[PDB]
Amino acid sequence: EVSAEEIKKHEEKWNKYYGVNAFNLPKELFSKVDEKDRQKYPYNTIGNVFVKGQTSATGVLIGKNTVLTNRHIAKFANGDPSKVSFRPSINTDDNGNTETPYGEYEVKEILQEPFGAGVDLALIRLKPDQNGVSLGDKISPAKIGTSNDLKDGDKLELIGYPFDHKVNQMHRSEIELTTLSRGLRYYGFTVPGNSGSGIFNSNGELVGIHSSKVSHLDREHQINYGVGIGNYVKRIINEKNE
Repeated sequence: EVSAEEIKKHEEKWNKYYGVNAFNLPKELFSKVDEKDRQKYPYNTIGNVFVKGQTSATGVLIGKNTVLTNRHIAKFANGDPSKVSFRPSINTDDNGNTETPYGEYEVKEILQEPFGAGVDLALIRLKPDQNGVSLGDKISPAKIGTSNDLKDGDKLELIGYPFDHKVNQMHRSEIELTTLSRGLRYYGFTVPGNSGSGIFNSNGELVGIHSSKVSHLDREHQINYGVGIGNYVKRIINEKNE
């Protein structure tokens, strides 16, 4: 069991992200990635994983034709790659104008649970464009780091598409790691659409992928949970990346 002191601490810290309207969140904690930044690394590695009539989430380009996202997102496709589309750096303004600078990419294959059914990560293999140009030729894939040296209290950047907040508008959320004993857990503002968001360190390395919110400390508290790029995940990525 946890002390009331620890709970209050958690509540107060969690309150900084959800105690106020997402729109009234301090820029330091949550902000829209501007047009110019969206064209720079690591932001340009982030894309919208779109499962028609099912869900709209996030994915990270980690290979020439490979997108890393959550298994729970990939499951919505039911193994049908034709139901999934990847829209890198997509942006829909508040007036409905949608831009896809690198086009929309078709999915050739879905590796639903290559890291195990208990690891919330999936690999999406994309088709190149109509001219045989891979997305990874147009944009440099994310540099894959490691979650091995991450420490409680570390601050990182989570980049993705908070669909539930704003449709197709890339946002960055500063997250703060907490109890790492049980996987990647952190404070930060996220919404379901953030599933699959990339977690980057200052060196621009991808160290984790956001998954969802899970109970924390007790049954009535929450924390964000992500899948860190640990030893096994890194091994499988090196094995199946393309």
